[PDB]
Amino acid sequence: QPPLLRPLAYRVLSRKYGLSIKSDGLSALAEFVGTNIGANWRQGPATIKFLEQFAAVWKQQERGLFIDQSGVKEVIQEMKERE
Amino acid sequence: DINIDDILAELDKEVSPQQDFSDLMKSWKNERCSPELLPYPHQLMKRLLNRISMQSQLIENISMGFLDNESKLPLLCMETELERLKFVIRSYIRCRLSKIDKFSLYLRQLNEDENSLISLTDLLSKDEIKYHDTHSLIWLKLVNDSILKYMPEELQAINDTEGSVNMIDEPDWNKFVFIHVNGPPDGKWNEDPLLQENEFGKPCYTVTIPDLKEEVELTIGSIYVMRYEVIRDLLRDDKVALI
Amino acid sequence: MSLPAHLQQTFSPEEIQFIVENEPIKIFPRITTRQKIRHTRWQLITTDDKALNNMVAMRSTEVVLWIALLLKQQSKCSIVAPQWLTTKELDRKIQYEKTHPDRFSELPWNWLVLARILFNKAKDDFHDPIHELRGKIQDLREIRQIKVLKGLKYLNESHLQLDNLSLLEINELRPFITEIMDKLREIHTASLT
Amino acid sequence: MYGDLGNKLVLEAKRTKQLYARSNQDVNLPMYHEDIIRNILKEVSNLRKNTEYLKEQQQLGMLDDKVAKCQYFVTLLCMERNKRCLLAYQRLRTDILDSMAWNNNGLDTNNLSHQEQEYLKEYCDLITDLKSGDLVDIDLSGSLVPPSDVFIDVRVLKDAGEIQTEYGVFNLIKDSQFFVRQSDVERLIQQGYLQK
Amino acid sequence: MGYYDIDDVLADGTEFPCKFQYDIPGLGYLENNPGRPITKNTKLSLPLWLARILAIVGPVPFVELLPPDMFSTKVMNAIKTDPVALDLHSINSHFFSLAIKWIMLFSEKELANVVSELLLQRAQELNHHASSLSITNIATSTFLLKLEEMEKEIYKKSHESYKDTKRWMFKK
Repeated sequence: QPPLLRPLAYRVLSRKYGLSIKSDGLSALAEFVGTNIGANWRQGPATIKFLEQFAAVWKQQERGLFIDQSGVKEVIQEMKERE
Repeated sequence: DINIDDILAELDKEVSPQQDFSDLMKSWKNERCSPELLPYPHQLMKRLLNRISMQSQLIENISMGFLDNESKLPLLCMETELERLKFVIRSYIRCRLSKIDKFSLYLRQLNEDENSLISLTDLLSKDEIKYHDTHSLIWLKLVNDSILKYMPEELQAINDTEGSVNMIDEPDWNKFVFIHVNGPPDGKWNEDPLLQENEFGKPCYTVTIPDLKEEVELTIGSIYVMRYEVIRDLLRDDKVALI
Repeated sequence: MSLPAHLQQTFSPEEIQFIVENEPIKIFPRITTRQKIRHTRWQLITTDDKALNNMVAMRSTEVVLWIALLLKQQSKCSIVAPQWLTTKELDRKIQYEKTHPDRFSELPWNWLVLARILFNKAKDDFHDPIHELRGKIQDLREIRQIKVLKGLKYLNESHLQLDNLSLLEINELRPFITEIMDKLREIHTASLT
Repeated sequence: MYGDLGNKLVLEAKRTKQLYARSNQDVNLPMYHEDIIRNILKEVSNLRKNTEYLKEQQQLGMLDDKVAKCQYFVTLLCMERNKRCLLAYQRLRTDILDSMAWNNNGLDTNNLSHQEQEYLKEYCDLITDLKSGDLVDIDLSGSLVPPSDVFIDVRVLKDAGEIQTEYGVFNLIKDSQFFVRQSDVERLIQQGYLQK
Repeated sequence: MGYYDIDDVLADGTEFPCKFQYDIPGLGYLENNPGRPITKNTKLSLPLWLARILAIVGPVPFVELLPPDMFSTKVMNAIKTDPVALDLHSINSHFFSLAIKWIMLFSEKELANVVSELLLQRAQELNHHASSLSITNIATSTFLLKLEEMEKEIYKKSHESYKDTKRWMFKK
């Protein structure tokens, strides 16, 4: 249900920092939500961490491209363990 | 002609968010035209921001209901009203931020002056205080490394006021500004001691200009151009509008 | 810096527009929101909501200008022409101007901007021939500009008294007048020991 | 004279200020005149050496009361003039950098001195700190143009594929037009994808 | 004036004729000859930023400010005859600000009066030009050419204001 979090995803990337995001990356964000199947209220901080990594490395609009966003996923996932 | 108008009156004598918006808009005009930074009206913005937050939240609730008559015209009016209010607040905030940057050194010395009649916190708000401090620190580091490290100590001073040109700079109190004489804030005119009738019995707020050593009779409901210094009190008293 | 230079010491025409829209205005709703004693509600914050939820078709009322314009963009509202915006009123003001070259007329502080807005998005409502109204407004503008130049002839450090000058004209002339006054005061003060 | 280099530097500063102001669209600032700054710094160091030797001679007392008085004062004045020139140039560059940050970064690194680059990064950090937290509801980086129009029709200037929205998705297809509320797509317009 | 005001710095850079009242050694570098010693009554033109302070300090000041050409009798005569026709730019780029600086240095009331006149008179035509928006004329072009830097700046500001007024007013 990527569209359900589409409002929050928009406010977290393209309105939180103005980072444009594709819809397929929205579906990938939904799959990552499934990964963190628990309450997604605190997943917002995780999304912001992904945003920070993207703004540090990728730095391209429509970030939710389900592929570049995918790379951001594994990278943030990596650091998420390192920590 | 028994004047019962008082009798009919007494017989009739038997925090509006709209008002808050009007106050904000007046304050924003004053900030835009004022040379000095005006005392941040904390309570007004506090209440306005609270109202904005709750308004946006309930608008989102109506949006959810729509997802779940159904005329959207009021919804559009909400969206535009929030946009306009947010725009005004942003304009005011950015204006005062730029002003802070302009006279950062003047603010620094005022805060440093323990005899300062005003505390920096009184004028700047919390976020403004933080921004001023951090920005001043960053700029200080940049200039330090770029130039001062070469510069000898006697000239390494950044806030120096002894050189031929004082590095610290302050708003021109004497800057001319457009002004309108609002008159007394209330309908009670004789209440205010400053107000007094004049030629043709027209009230004015007479104010001497010391530089020229002259007097000006600013009639109510009129427009004039005066040095900001001469009006500081009246505008602070709200008798006049900083056009 | 948080504020562009062109906005540093004045308001662009757009800000003037906005502050004008903050005002209310007569209108004739083409809708009846007022729910009979026998539902979406506005519930605004910065302006009144009581009237909005009591709209009744073809019943004059006041609303903040921008709401009125929003509705007028739809067919659901009609903007009532302000009384001062009438051939008789404009002619009277013109005659007063010619009668008193020294003084400006008592037009609404927002007459120019309001007239422009209505002309652009309220041509239908205007009862009088719109072209005549535009022409008379232009003539008033010309006369006021001439008087502005005449007043400028007497620019002085002491002070100025624009009196009935309209807000739009004031914003137009702000930079020049303010700067000239500043330089003159600087010179005179420097003369002072 | 020592002030000549500072005069050239401030002339460059004025030229770049006029460059930015005259050009309505934001313009990348010119190259840092590292050579001129280094030369002025060398002059300042030479003046420092001269002042130290002058103090040495004062200990020698070669007509110090007048000769050393005047020489020390003039050296200090020249050094202060150079200081002011450098400060003005650097401050102008800093302010233009801040304008760039507010305009776009909130929403040409080679030209910037590494100190300037660090300062700009810090300024961006500061801005994002401000818009984050209290007052977040309003987007300080948002446009300073009033939102006169509730709804605006827009044609995608550059195709970039579908994009997400709070409650929708916009398919950016070259020469495709959208009728949507201005606020939603203002960021895209600032990004140049959208026209009118 | 602001310490970081570009125009202020540039104006201060401008030098003026001056003469020494002492024969200080080790200052011939002011004459581009560090070896030589400065001599009393040495007619030297010096930067404003420097010359000012030198005049202040000395009692007999170390240096005297000579009446500069820009404030020559000829200049005031021309100003009084015709402000507008005068090419203030030719006589100097920053004539006004420097005149204010002079008046501050010496309270020369007549000079202030002449400057105030010049300012008002030229400002009248400057406003006329700036208001005459083209729906670059040669007349306004030459007026701009005679225009000073500060006059140029104010003209640009006023012209931009008028342009915005027209743009928003005639066009949506």
